[PDB]
Amino acid sequence: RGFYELVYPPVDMYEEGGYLVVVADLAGFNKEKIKARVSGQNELIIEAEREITEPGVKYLTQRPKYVRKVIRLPYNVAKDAEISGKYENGVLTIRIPIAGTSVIKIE
Amino acid sequence: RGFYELVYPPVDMYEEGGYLVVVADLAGFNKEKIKARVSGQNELIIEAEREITEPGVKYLTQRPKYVRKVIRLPYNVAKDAEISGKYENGVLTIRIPIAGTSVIKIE
Amino acid sequence: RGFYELVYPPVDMYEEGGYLVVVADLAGFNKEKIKARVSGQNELIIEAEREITEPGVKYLTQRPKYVRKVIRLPYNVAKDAEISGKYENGVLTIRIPIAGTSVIKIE
Amino acid sequence: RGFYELVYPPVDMYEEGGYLVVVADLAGFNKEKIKARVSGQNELIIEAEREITEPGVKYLTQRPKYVRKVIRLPYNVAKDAEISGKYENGVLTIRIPIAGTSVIKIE
Amino acid sequence: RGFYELVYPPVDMYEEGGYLVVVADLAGFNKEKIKARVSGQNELIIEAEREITEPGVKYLTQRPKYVRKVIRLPYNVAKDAEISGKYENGVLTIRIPIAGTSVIKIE
Amino acid sequence: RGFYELVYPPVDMYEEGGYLVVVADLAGFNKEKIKARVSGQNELIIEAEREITEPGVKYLTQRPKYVRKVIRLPYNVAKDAEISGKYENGVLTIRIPIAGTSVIKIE
Amino acid sequence: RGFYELVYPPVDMYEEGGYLVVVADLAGFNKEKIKARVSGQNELIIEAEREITEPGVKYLTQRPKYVRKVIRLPYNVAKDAEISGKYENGVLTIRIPIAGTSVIKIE
Amino acid sequence: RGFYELVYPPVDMYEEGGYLVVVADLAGFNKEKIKARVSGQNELIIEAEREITEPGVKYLTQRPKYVRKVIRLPYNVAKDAEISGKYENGVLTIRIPIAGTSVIKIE
Amino acid sequence: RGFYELVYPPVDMYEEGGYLVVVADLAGFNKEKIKARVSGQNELIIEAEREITEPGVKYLTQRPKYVRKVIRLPYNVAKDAEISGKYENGVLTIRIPIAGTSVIKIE
Amino acid sequence: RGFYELVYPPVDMYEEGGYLVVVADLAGFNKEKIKARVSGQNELIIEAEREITEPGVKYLTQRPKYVRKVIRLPYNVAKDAEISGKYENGVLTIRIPIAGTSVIKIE
Amino acid sequence: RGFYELVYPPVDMYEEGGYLVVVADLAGFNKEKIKARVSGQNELIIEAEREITEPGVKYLTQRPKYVRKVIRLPYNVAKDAEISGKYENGVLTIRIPIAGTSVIKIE
Amino acid sequence: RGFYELVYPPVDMYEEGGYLVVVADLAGFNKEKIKARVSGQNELIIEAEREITEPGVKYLTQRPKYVRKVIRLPYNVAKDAEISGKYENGVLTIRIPIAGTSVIKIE
Amino acid sequence: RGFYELVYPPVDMYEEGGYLVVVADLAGFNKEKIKARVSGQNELIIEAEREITEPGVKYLTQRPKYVRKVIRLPYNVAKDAEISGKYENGVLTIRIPIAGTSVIKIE
Amino acid sequence: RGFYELVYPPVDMYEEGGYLVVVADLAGFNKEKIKARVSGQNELIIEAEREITEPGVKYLTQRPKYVRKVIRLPYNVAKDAEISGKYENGVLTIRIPIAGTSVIKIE
Amino acid sequence: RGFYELVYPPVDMYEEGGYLVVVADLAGFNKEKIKARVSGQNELIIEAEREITEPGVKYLTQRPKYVRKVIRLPYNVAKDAEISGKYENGVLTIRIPIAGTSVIKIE
Amino acid sequence: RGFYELVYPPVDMYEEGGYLVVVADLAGFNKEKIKARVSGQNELIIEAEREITEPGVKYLTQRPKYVRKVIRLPYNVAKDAEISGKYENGVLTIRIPIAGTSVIKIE
Amino acid sequence: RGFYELVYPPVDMYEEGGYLVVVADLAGFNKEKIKARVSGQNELIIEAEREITEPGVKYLTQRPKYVRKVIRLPYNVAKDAEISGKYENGVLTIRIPIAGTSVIKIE
Amino acid sequence: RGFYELVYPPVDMYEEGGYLVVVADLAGFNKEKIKARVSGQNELIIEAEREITEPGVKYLTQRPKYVRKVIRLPYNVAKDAEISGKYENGVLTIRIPIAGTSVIKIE
Amino acid sequence: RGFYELVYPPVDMYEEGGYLVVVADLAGFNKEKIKARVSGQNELIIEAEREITEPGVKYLTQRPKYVRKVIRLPYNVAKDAEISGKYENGVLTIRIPIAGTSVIKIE
Repeated sequence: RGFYELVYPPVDMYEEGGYLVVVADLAGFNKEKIKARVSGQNELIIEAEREITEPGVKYLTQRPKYVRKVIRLPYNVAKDAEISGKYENGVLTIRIPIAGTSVIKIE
Repeated sequence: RGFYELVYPPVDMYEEGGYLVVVADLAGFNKEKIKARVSGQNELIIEAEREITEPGVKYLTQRPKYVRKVIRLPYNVAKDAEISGKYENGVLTIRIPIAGTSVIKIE
Repeated sequence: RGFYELVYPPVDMYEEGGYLVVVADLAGFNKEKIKARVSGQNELIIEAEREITEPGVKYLTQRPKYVRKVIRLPYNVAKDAEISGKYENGVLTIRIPIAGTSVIKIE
Repeated sequence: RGFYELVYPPVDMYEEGGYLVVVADLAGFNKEKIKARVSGQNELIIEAEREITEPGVKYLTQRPKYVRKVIRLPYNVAKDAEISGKYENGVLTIRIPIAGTSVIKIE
Repeated sequence: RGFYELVYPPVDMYEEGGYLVVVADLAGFNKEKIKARVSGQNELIIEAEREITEPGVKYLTQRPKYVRKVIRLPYNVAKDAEISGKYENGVLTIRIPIAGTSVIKIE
Repeated sequence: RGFYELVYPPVDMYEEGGYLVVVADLAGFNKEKIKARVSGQNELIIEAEREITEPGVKYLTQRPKYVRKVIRLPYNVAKDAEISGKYENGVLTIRIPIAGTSVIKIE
Repeated sequence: RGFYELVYPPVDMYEEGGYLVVVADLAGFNKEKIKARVSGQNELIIEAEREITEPGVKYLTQRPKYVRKVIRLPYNVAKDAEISGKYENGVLTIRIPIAGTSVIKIE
Repeated sequence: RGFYELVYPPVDMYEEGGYLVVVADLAGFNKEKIKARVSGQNELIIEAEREITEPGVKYLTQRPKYVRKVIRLPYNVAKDAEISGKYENGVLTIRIPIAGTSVIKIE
Repeated sequence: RGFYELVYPPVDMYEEGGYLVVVADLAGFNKEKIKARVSGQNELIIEAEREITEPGVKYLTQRPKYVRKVIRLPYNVAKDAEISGKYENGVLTIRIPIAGTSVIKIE
Repeated sequence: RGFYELVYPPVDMYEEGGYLVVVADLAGFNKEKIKARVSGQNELIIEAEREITEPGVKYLTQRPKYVRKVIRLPYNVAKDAEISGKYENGVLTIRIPIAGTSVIKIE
Repeated sequence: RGFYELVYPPVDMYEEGGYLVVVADLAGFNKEKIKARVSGQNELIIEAEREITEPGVKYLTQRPKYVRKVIRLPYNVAKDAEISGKYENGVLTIRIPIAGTSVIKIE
Repeated sequence: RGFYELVYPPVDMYEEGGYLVVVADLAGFNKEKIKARVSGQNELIIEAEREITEPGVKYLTQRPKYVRKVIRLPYNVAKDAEISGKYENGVLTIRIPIAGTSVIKIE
Repeated sequence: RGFYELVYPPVDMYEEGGYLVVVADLAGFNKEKIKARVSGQNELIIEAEREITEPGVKYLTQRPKYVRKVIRLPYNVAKDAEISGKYENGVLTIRIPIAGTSVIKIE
Repeated sequence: RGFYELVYPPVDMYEEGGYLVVVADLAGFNKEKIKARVSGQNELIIEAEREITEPGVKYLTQRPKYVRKVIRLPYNVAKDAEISGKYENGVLTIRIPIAGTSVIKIE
Repeated sequence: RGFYELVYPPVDMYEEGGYLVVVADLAGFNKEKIKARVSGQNELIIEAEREITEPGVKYLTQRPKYVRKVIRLPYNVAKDAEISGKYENGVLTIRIPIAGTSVIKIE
Repeated sequence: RGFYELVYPPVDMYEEGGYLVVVADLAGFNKEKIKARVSGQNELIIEAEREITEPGVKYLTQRPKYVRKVIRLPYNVAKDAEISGKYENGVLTIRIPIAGTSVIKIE
Repeated sequence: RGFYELVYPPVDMYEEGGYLVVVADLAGFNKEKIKARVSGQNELIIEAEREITEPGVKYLTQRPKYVRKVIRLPYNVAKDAEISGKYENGVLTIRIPIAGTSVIKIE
Repeated sequence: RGFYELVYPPVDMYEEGGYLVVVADLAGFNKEKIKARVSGQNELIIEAEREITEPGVKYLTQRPKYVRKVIRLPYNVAKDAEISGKYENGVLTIRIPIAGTSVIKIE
Repeated sequence: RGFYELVYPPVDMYEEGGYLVVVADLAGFNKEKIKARVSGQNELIIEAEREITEPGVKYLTQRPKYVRKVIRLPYNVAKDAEISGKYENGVLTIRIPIAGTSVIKIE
């Protein structure tokens, strides 16, 4: 519950041949109580929450219940398809359709 | 791979009726390639590593492959039993025997 | 009329099962001379004004006649329905339709 | 519940022909759960409280349940009459008897 | 030609019963060599230029030939009508249609 | 009415073959309600005023009604002739006789 | 590979009678391995990459393999036509359709 | 024409088995209007120039016409052979003879 | 005997339905050698003293023999009744009559 | 509950002829809900907790429910005997065996 | 054309038995394109200009085309005679009549 | 004789088709009492001196009798020919042979 | 003999499958006049010394005769075996037994 | 009794062929009222005290009665033998057994 | 030999019924190789020296061989008698005659 | 691989009766993969490289693979003879001919 | 006993026709337990002491028992006569003989 | 031996009709143990050394045994003749041939 | 003549078995035009002067003609004997009688 209500989550993204994709850890949290979403086509949406109220002595439980950090998207995508999301062992990865009419005249 | 080779993992500990215990996230990493350890009875030992080399475009993969942070123990325990460790969905929790002859004369 | 032409109003918002909602005080001001509006779907609009010109001695009337403070919205909503607004005893609350196709693939 | 447990209420006072008077907003709060008081004749007394515990998502409910700010009186009044107080739509106004033997010899 | 290539023009705007309007000086410059425009519905567009090359001694001609300063709009308007612009004696004023479905539920 | 009761007008001057001259903008203001003057032969005199009291909503009318800025003259002129002044479209220009016995012995 | 992974490329743009245009160097890089794109109609998109791994001694190869710098557009254009791009000898120039209904009422 | 009359060109050098070599970009500029040179055997000489005078609106043409930056040589070479220079697509590369009697007694 | 001749005692107060009350620790000190008092009706009074002269080696006896800290009262009380005081196990609590004619006209 | 969750407890220690001893206040807390302990032979261990949740008006209850502060021991002792502890009226004193083979060769 | 548009010219003045005089360098500039003048009787006036537009490579031409620096006069002189000026080899000297009724009663 | 024993002379150089050249003012000083020189082929040499001892009142004769400032040469020249120097009206210009085997392989 | 009596030696360590190991330079010094040691199982021990008294002119002999720098060990080892040390060509490497009962319960 | 209750004693130590040893002044104090000790094998223990209460006028008696300063040991020794200590004329020196199995494999 | 060639010796002085006296430590140094003296009647004189050249390993021998610090005298004495000096166990005390005609007219 | 890519190597130089000489450590690196050189007669040249890529756990391998630091020479030497170099056990020493016509007229 | 062991006494001196004199307060202190003196002829001597050990509660007894401050004399006097001293009601004044051969040749 | 190993020698040079010359003190040092030299034609060479090891008490012997300070030459000279050097009574002066072909074309 | 009119001369002093002595350089100055002296018995006296008026070009003659720096004496001497002074080759040394009744009672 430390300053960690801001610091998390982990940043990770790249590209899958027409799939921008994303990655970030999510341990000890069902693939149900999690929430996905859509926003302006060029922004991030992350919410969800569990509850591990400090039990015994409670020393330095610098571990929250839910955090959030927006991060506008590079060149957007094509808001209409399906937000292909997933999760397993923590790997809370996704998928991006990625518009084809991107790389116009190069020559 | 950002300054995240220091910042992670998540801090979380308390007590289980004679079991100090611990908690910290571990997503996308087998309960095998993980390593536990013993050290002076009042310190921390954490290592292990996977490998998700940045695939496609690689934007800001501020997500390492392995990190570590030592944290001496309160009043130690009783180094002799078994380092009751575990893991599932990220929850890389443990168990502490906790010595019985702790709270001496109070009155 | 103090630096209060910036400081007010009070911040308060949450969620009503598909209704983002809002709250904020509005004392001594009719539910007529108030103004609502629409803007970019992800921003705030607040105007209106009364007039309590300092009467007698006028000591430190640090209380304005009208203020305003924009605050872009989380993930917008679905600009088309009706800006369900209200007011009574000061409670200048509202309602938000909130799009249903929000939380896409979680698993 | 933000730093607003100090910032509010609104400052407003003047004079009503022998009635110093006062003004300050009070929205969403009965004219019952409100409290008035007397103190040394040249100070302020304000207390009371409701309870709008953050409902749903709870974003930035920077709106307390009860605040207070003392402000000594100019030249006091004549502690004996009745603290003519009132309230409606937020306007939590009052009345001051104001002593008659104030402006002594001027010429 | 001083730091004046940034400082000018003069800020002035208000409202005309459903017409946001604007004002700003424009001396020594035809109502032809001036340029108007449209942009994101919530931003400003100002360009145009003349040429009074310093003649004789040229002392401190801190007066440019053309300047520009963007200023996003309050709540936009309704980009479709005509950018009712004008000019005379310098008064480079305009007109704004202003959408009617602005002030929704007040009560 | 912003800090613009100081910043304006625009600086512009040079020379017209024995006519130092001057230039500065003047939009939305008659060539009547304008005032000229004489002063010590090496200083500036500028006054006049109109009145565009903020109409509707009044946002940021950072445009005064009258400003002034003195600026001593280079080598003065020959206070006796006529302060050849003018105005049209804003261009509030003038004319300077300029003394002939200026450039004395050069060789 | 110096701080040059940010510093480059060269800024250059102007206008071609209804064609905003752009310019910027691109030496030692095919007109194939380059990438163009579309984004929010008022932003920049630049990616592409080669590979000149430091050969011999490798002294101060402060020259990257690929860089990027976004720069929102003035007043956008009309996203629908073709991103008329090109390249030769480094000159990585383009073309902009530029909407005609730009300069509305001037008089 | 920005502070770019200093910042450019790009730094790049290494070794070609007895050929120190060099690299740096040169787009939009003939392999004729370019100039090479010799100097003290341990310094740099770079000059040349084209001319793309800002055409239309001219926004931020932070792109010069000619720049220069000296950089003494490591251990010089053997000033006598030929300054094997070249150019194509921007790659303005060169060649260095490199003296053979360099690495004297090592053992 | 450290900077603790100022730092102590512990702050604690609230209300007992017409009894403002107080709380603050008092260990190793008799309920006799303690002193209570009255002062202006809106201030604090605390004195008393024992004596534990550093015995043996005397390391960091950062523990005084007597301290004091004044804290004016909110709205005073009704100086006339009895300063209902007490003490046991350290708990040096008290009682306040609290005037009844406090909360005047609320409506 | 002020910064007092650190500041307390009071420091006091000396020696009792082969008994280092300790002293520190403990008011309003049973000699049962207190906790003692052993740690590395040269450190401190202090925990326990009650609960006096602010009752009525709650002004400045700058008094915690539980605090802790470690302070390594001088030359340790001889961890094996019994942590002779006690408590009464707040006086939470202890006892130390103190090894006899301390003061070796002096002459 | 460096900061030299201020720094120059050279300061030099003294006295010639009733002739204050002046001195200052003037190379590469005709005794025709130079300008002299009169001003308030206690100030300086210096203007003129040639033109040596940087020819070839233009390295650091820190040499202007025209500069000016005012320097009020000691006790003035007697504005009426002739500004006895001259020039040769750069030496742009002058002459001052100097009033005779200067040194009044000394004894 | 002010800080001018450093500040002067005036910087000016360029190129004359195979003649780097130089320029710098020299007033009130013969084309004899001046000194030229040679130095390392890439440095400057300037000395000489007259004498204008402050005559009369001597006010602020911030004008030296002789100064000097070194400025290494770009790429040197070909030390062997004649330091083609000159002077007239102040203009203390020169000439440089400039080596022909300068611009080696460009293509 | 410069600040180098602290700066050296070179840091280098890793792991050899159950052998933590170490590395650090040691030139111009016999594999005899060197000293190894044991210390608390989690610290470093380095001493030894030669002697190269500055011979001739002695310029900047910023080279000591002996240095030392402690660096506690990660998790210690198992102090009992033999401090398997060595040396050749400078390479002053070692070997560590490394306890086997290190990585306890992982799953 | 000046800041001298920290500053003293004097530091002095070296080695006696397998006897680390120590040195430090001790004037005006018996070889009886002095104390020696054992601690963790790698730390220092120093206590003892006389008493020279300032007699007459007492000027700047910056001379304490007892001081202490810990200084962990290099590589410890072999806690078991006898703390060979002494004292005479002030010289409060000692003796260290020093373990023989220190300098392991050097070659 | 650290900064201890200044810091030492210990300050200590008072009065012995007509004997100002002095005190200071002197360990490990004969009552022969010490030096006393006389100076201006109101200043200090301290010199002497032994020699304990660092023997073995020499760690931090922050202990000099000789130091000195002057300290003028209060009201001097009566330079004529004998500088009654002594020493034993370190105590290097002295004696002062002290003039009798000191305390003149008090009443 | 720490900041050690600069810090190293060790400085050491003197003189050998007509041989300036040099010294600097070189452990773990063949007398083959090292490189020597000549440069301007008054500078340094040092390059070469091995490769000890961090093996196991890789803790703080603050040891590079190759470093370099230039240091102009005192009075040079006489570039023509042979750069008498060597190496053994790390000792990467050299030899300097040293010109004989150095110490000219002394008397 | 506050910082008053320095601040006091009061400065006061002047002249009595050949008697420099002095003045300063001395309350609550006999004209016996006071001390006078002689020193270098140009310095001050002040000592004496009583004893008012804080009695009851002892609040802020910022009043010492004895203080002293030296202040060299202007031009001394003639050390030989009698230190004419006195005291009464606090006034601890004195007398100075003052040498007659002071004011030598004036004309 | 103070910071004097940098500060000395004394700077002194001028010109002897085609003999630049030099001057600097040299006391207590033979005209034999002194050294002269040649270097790049435009730099300084100064070495030599005696030895006056502090004899008796050694107070502040801020007088070295040998110092050096380089100072490149104005325009060099003509390296070939003889370094005409000398010395007597300290005066360690010299002589410079000075090239004749220095002052080229002046007119 | 630089800041050298303070910096010089060289500090050097010690002792000659009852002869404090002194040393300092004195080049280029007769053993006649030098001045010695006596002062308060505990201060320094140094004056004398030659004259080497900068001859030729005069570059940086940072060498004065005479300097002086006082330095009170340790414990004075015995002002009565003869100021045994000398000089030769610069060495301007002296001699001190040194009082015998210096080192009084040591034991």
